[PDB]
Amino acid sequence: HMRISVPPLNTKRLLPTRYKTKNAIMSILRNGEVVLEFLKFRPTYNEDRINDICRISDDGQRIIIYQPDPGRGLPVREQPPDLQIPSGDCVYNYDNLPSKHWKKYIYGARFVGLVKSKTPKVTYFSTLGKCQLMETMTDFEIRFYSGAKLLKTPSEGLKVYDRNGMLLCSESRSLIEHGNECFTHCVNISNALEVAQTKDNSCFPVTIGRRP
Amino acid sequence: HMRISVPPLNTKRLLPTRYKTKNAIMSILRNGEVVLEFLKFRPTYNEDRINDICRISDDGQRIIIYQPDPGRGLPVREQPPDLQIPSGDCVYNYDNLPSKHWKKYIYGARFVGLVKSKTPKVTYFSTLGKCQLMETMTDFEIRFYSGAKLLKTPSEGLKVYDRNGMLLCSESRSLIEHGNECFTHCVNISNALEVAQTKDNSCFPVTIGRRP
Repeated sequence: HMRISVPPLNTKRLLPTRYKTKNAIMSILRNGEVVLEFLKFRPTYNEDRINDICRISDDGQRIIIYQPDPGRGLPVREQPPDLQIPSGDCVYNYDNLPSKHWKKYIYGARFVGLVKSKTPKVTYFSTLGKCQLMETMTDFEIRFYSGAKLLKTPSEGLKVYDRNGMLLCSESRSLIEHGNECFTHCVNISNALEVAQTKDNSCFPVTIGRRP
Repeated sequence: HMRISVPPLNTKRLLPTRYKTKNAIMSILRNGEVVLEFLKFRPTYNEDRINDICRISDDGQRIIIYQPDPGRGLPVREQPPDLQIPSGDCVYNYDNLPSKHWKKYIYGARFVGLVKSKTPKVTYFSTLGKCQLMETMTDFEIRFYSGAKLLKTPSEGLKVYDRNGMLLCSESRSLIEHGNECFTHCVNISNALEVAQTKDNSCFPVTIGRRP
């Protein structure tokens, strides 16, 4: 009757990264794996200590959740620890992950979504600039030849800047019109290319045409 | 009952060029126009002289065929003459071009086809190299990371070269297999992208993915 807030995450055309924050270290590895190292400063060591580790496969299906050196934690090295044969207590999959853990998997999904938002899926060179539709399919930016730039998120909204940055008309609603016209073309093509996609071959990321 | 050998030519994503030969000067202009300047050396001027001009629109539909300065001809300048208001004797379109002219239009079509063959439509970065499917849709070349290269035309056939160039097996039929696998992917995508294509927006040329 009750399911988890977010659908299973995925690394598709996502590059290896490592984002550091004040509560966890989130990492995407070459195998496409997601590794979250949650943090708690314990005075016993007088520094930040990994408190829990959450690991998710490259398709959000397989999950490992544990809390190493229970009560002492770990030294933050540059990269997360390597995968050791998991207990099986701490092994779950998406369709069974107990509610008490959902929040962490959610952290991972939010992270992957963020990297999804900063990752180009489609690049269109229009007659006015460089369209770039991200892997989130809801983020979009245009880099006009003139120097104007347009941004679009499903959250912060719209922020068209001219050569100096203005919001406000005449110049704007020309730009905006192009923006959406460009946006339709990029989503339309992502959807068009989903057809030619196989398991062994990839269609994205993709760059289309050039400037004059 | 009888039609012309070739279907109407077209400049799609074709760049401005000028190919020189021993009988004509073929040119593709920015407007997408095709201009053939046929040649005859007349001793009267003791040099090559344009004998006839053939001009074809960017969709092989509209044709202009004439023979300037009848009996004397023209000095070969760097570019063809500009379009003057045509007589209308020398104005035709595809569906009426009289047989006596077909051969020239054919020259133009062959030229445009040649440039079509040297023009990239799709670029795939596979796991083994750089696939490149030309605008002819029958020409294809792979540039493997190793240094092997594969070629394919509908005419001269097949010529797979290794790091030194060999034909002949073991290494070959690995390569060839990839070649066709790559080839299927590129044609499949051109056809997939034909759907997202509009009049105001373009889908080609296109480059897909990167190397590791």
